[PDB]
Amino acid sequence: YKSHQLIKDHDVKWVDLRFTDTKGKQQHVTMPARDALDDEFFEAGKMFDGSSIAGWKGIEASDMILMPDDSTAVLDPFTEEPTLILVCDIIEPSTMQGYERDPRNIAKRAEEYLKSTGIGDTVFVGPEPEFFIFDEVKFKSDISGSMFKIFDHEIRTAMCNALEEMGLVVEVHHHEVATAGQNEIGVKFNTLVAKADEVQTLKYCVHNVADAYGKTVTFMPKPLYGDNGSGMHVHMSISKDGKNTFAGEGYAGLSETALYFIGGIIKHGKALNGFTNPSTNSYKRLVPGFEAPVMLAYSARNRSASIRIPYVSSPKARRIEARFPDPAANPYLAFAALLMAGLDGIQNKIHPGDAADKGSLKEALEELDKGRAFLTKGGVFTDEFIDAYIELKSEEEIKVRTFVHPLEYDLYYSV
Amino acid sequence: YKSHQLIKDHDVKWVDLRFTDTKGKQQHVTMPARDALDDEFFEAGKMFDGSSIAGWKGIEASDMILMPDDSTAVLDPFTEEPTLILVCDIIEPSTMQGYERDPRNIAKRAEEYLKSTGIGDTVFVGPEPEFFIFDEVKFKSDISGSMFKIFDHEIRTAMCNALEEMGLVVEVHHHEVATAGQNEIGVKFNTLVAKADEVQTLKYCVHNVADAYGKTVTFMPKPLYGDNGSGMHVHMSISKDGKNTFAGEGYAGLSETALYFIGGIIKHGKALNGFTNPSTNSYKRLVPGFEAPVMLAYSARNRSASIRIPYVSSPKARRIEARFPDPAANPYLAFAALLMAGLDGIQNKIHPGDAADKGSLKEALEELDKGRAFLTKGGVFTDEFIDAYIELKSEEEIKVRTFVHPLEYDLYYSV
Amino acid sequence: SYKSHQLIKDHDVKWVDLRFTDTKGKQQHVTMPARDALDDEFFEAGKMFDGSSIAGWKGIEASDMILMPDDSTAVLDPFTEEPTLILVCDIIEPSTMQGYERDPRNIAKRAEEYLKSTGIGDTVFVGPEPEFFIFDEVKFKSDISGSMFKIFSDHEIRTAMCNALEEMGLVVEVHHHEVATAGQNEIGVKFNTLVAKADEVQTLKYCVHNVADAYGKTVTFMPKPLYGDNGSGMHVHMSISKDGKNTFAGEGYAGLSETALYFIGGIIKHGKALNGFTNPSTNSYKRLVPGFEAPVMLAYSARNRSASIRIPYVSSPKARRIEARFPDPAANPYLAFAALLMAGLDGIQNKIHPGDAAGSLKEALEELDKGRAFLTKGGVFTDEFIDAYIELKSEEEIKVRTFVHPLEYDLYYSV
Amino acid sequence: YKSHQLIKDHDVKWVDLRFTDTKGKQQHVTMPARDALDDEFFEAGKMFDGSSIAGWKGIEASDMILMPDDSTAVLDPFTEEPTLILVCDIIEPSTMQGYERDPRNIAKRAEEYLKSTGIGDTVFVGPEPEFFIFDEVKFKSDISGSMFKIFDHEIRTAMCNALEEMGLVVEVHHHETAGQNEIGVKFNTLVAKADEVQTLKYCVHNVADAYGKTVTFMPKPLYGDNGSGMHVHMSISKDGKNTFAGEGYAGLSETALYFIGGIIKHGKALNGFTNPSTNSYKRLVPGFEAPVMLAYSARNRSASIRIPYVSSPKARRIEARFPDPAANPYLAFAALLMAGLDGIQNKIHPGDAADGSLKEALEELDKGRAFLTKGGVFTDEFIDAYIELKSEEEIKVRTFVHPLEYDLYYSV
Repeated sequence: YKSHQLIKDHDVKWVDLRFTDTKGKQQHVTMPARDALDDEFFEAGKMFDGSSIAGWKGIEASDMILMPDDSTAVLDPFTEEPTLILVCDIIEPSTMQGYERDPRNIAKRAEEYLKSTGIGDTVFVGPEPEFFIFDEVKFKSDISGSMFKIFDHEIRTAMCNALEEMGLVVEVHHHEVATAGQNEIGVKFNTLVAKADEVQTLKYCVHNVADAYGKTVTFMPKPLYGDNGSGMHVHMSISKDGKNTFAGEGYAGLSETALYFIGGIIKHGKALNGFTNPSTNSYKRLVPGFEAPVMLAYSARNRSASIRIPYVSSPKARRIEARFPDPAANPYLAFAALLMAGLDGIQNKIHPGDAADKGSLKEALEELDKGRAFLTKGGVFTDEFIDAYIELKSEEEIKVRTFVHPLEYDLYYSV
Repeated sequence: YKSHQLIKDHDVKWVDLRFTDTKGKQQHVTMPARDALDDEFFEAGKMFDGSSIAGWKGIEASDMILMPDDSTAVLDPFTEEPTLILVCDIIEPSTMQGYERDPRNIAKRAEEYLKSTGIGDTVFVGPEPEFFIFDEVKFKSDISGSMFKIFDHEIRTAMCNALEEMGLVVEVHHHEVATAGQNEIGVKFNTLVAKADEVQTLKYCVHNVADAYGKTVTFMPKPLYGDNGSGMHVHMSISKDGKNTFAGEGYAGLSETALYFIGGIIKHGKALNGFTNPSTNSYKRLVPGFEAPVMLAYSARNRSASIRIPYVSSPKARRIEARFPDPAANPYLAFAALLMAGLDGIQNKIHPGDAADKGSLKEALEELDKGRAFLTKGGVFTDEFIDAYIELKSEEEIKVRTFVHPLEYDLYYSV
Repeated sequence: SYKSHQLIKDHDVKWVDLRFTDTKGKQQHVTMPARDALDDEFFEAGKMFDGSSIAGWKGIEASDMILMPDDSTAVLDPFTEEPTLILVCDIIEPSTMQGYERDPRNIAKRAEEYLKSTGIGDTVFVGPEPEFFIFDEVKFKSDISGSMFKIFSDHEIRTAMCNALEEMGLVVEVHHHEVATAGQNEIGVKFNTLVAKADEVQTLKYCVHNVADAYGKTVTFMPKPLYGDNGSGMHVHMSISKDGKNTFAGEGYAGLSETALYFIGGIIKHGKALNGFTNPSTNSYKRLVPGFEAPVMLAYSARNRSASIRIPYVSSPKARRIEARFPDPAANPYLAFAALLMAGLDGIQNKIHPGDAAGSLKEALEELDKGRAFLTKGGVFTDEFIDAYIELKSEEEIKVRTFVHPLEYDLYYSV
Repeated sequence: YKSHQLIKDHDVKWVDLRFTDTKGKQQHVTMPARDALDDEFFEAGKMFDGSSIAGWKGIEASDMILMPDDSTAVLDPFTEEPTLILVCDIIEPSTMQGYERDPRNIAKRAEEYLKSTGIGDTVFVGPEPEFFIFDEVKFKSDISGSMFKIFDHEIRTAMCNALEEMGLVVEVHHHETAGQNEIGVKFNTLVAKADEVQTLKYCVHNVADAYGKTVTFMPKPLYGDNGSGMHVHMSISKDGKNTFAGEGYAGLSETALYFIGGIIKHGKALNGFTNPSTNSYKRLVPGFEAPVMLAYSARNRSASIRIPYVSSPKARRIEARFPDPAANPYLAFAALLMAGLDGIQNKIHPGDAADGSLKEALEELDKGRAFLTKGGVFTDEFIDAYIELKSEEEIKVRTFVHPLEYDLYYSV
């Protein structure tokens, strides 16, 4: 176990276990390093009580065990004392299986289902998140009124260095390509679960580094009204014994398997928004007059299409690019939903039609409720989890819809 | 490759790839030094998306590749960490040729056309840009009103030192020769593309040094109403197997080839203003009662002519000096347009006439739209690029023409 | 998923060092630059190697062999000036990608696999106790003119040795000092499995030699360096475990089970042949003489000191084991342990009853030659290797037997 | 140019031009850095007089120009002051052509001839030269008598570090018997590999001298121990395809078989260039690793040509065992390549896989010079000069009086 060598080498004091909740926040706990020296630590885990977390309120969450994943052990750069960072999963003590409401468990089950189906062996995915940097931000809401107000190589190199030390392979750093204050950091693709963990670590590192310089950084889909929005493209492909199953001959060198994948994604697009755009702010984006994709179609050149086929000289690098997702989406759930939607299309050989050439959160939730059929396919998802998620998001939707806004005062106060 | 040697020597951390857009501004991206070691970098390039840039709104622009030019690799003096600067071109991955709307590609095509025509083997060009230095400057525009307001060996030595480290060859450094706050720095002439790149680097270095010393510097053609303007004289000549093809006998020892060159430039002068004077501010300079030229004529003594023949010790150094251009002009496009006009003059053997002895942006664009014929010879320019440029420059003219001005309030508010 | 990757990354190791043991029992080593080890294919393909010059491997095969590193053994060298990574290696025939016919480590691994297949048990636990001598200086010489050997004869050095072993990664338990005679020493180390313990013995020898040389003294492991003093030995404690249960533990003489009794009976029956592997030196039989601590009679006892097999008293059944007394440090660890294990397994399988509780190298080799039957059983040993080994030892046997010794000058010079 | 950049960065003071003579020793000349900055330097070279060198004793050698090769510029680690090192070719002022007696020119012409022939596109060569390390050595010879007498990780790491600073890609360091060492270096093309061999020898000598020991590459320094050879792995590539790879004995193609057959047929003559020393024939005797039989096999040790096992078809190569470290690298590699090409062109069948003296070698080379002059890379003038040069050493060794004869015949 890599943790033993790391601890022995760098006399670590504290161990930081981390796990993501339903909403997509990394909860963490800390322990002294003494316990980790026992293999029984990795064979049994540690008692935990997650009943207080938003998505897990219930009888089951009152008793759970955390199982560390030694594959992810690293050292923390920021702490003033040697600290060992680990990711963990949640296991039910009664049955020793992964908890039903764990996004990481859901993603692993999705990978297992893909492996069992025999369509392919592995899946490679690369996201392209994006964020904004500001000097200061203020906001407030109260019965009496509301406010929100907003107010180079140094920090860019600092972020790149921090990511490198944390163990990610940077590739490019786009700066203010579209509008002021917008940045993007590319990272090499990887497998599903590993890539999700990498996204979590990237967000954490960016937040800390930006804070250290007195700035602020945000991943909101659209923080400014009359400016460009922030998206997260997703490049994806499937591999079978070293063969790019998507690579082939046809439109843009795609195979019928890839075409069926696209057709399935197109068919289930409406349901996917419940996971790839789980925010009211998200739908401020996806509006005509900006870079956002407005038309649900696939094309190789048209910019308005929601699915694109980037040019790759080598057939080994054929991939599908989905444009609609947003940073607010939970990585595990979004990737699993996309994979399931594609596999559904493949299983029925749904022809996607001609390549294109020349909404709201409430509606998305309603669509998902009816379209839940394919997600439960193979037992990866469960209706219990789906219902809990739907209720959890509906609460926020209602909260937003029932409030009053200063624009209303401007428009109607005098009348 | 020189880049490999430099990286190995100085353990460079970051690579800065730079290019220019249609407006003449330098955009750049950064990468970790790792990926540049393998020759595959120089054999394939890196993916890029230029759709956001002003003049590259075409759909095909969504997926461009950047091809570095190893001949220009240098080390950055300013950056704290070792950084390797390179210039790049834009290639279309579908075809594997330079993108149509790339000014550097246009300049290279112009050089190739000259070589193929065989009138000469190479062309040497030297520009003479000026600039102004101020302590502070403020400006603002809004529906409620508009505003603009203005407010030594050390800095000159610093600028010269920075240029030398960056790799240029300074020759002379003037200082307040005609008006307060004006300066110019001579630099050794060179070939077309190399000289354009040198001009870009010169602008960058001057800006950085002036900022570092707490001043401000501007290349605006005429920032002050009552004072002189900033011109950019251009000296040029053509060489064929070591022979100064312009060197000859007759008026000022000039050959008939050079005389036809002058005649062609005179004939197409009105069209060239669309490139040599691409800003409305440019035509504030071109007015009587000042250093600026007035008449479209050539003379070795008359300082009011727009073309001149400097005295030279030997025929080897015979060259033609054009006065009307301004610093705002894009180097690549201006040089290419001048070269093509001269070549057309030579081809048609247009007699320039007698040596002289004793407008507006809208008009220039209109004239260019009809005079486009010669620019398209040999496929150096394309009508789509010309039309896009014309529209892009026309938008600014419309914006400036429609807006109100404080002088109007001064003149007419009481009437 | 490799210790070596992390070690190299975290300690900027410059050099890698591959080690392997030959037939005689001496560790050969070869060095590499570190950069090559970072590729995963390194552990998949090994490195080409030519061992045809080694003593026991003289043959046609030995010209094309690959060293296959074992990542489990990676460590850092304490003694070297520059950071160096030590690895152990197996030998593979490129023809079949299988273990080499004559590799002691391969033989040991095959013996473990055969035990596992037999179904008698699951793992073997082995603990050796090699003694050794420390001296101030030693000289020796032999030539046609005569022969000579001469011997010239503390917390600090013992502490240094223990520290070095701890750094190299062993688990020390006790340090006996001059219990029986002046100059003799012993370091106890925790038991382990067969192959790992065999590797640990080699590391112990290396560390002891290096520390003794560093402090300016000399050290030896030979069975009997002095005529009047005691010899040195390797008591071997052995046990077999199945599903976490000590199979030897039971009700019987000294709390032994029928399995243990059959094991002992087999060892008793085959003891004559085992001497070929456990006592491979002529000097070994100088130790095995009456009147000292060495065993004489081939029997098993719980109290008698003359028996060659003992049943030490232990606190719990978990620790029940068998102690064999005759082996000596000159033996090759892999071959010795494998031979003992196979003899015991033959005893168990044939249900040989040991009875009731209480030579020369030439004869031992003859006995092994005629009794090889029980070693080839299961394919762990092969007649080709056995013949090669016998031929290798017979040369030394003859060379010692046919020489002229100084004592003969005392006895017969004047006769 | 690489040299301009290097000088500008490291404010170099001195340039050092190096070349090799017929016997293989490397001559050098120093120069102030001022003149290297001019571009006319690399276009005109420097005037030189080589008439005093062993193999070039002719009227022609009065006026020669050294043409530096920019591709080889490096920095010296051993010098106190920053020094640049460049390799040079020799050009006749009369015709601006390479000098006939320049081994580097011969090697380059051999490469060009291969390219013209159309059989392939490039050659890959890897040598494996061994050497010996000793503590002290003495030797003397005069009318009154003759005599000679002979008397770790740190040093090996030092040599590897020095080679890395030079820019060689080290791969492995074999150690042992009783003082024998080998350092593996990644293969390369012909001329570059020859230059790398020269630099390896130079660095090893300097590093050993620094620690105070001594190092020798002579093929057999001791009577009772092993010798030192230079196994040579060779391959030919065409359009990125290993032409040797194919179906057949040990996975060899007909081209490889013809190559082997040609080498076998012309092996007797090759000894002139591959073993150009009397001492080198003390090694070629039965009872040691040295091969005696002139045949090819994949298993037998005594065969002179071997087909090593390899993982992929790309790495298929031919190994020649007989060559010797005393050989001049350029001449040796060129001779091997020409023998192989003659074999391929004439389609000589090697046969079936198995399962002298310098005087004789020189006579055989003189007799069979034909295959070397084909294509015009070697010239009868150079071959005659080389034979003439080696015959003096042969005679001088043959006609001397040796101490062993005193033991055998003094009392007879």
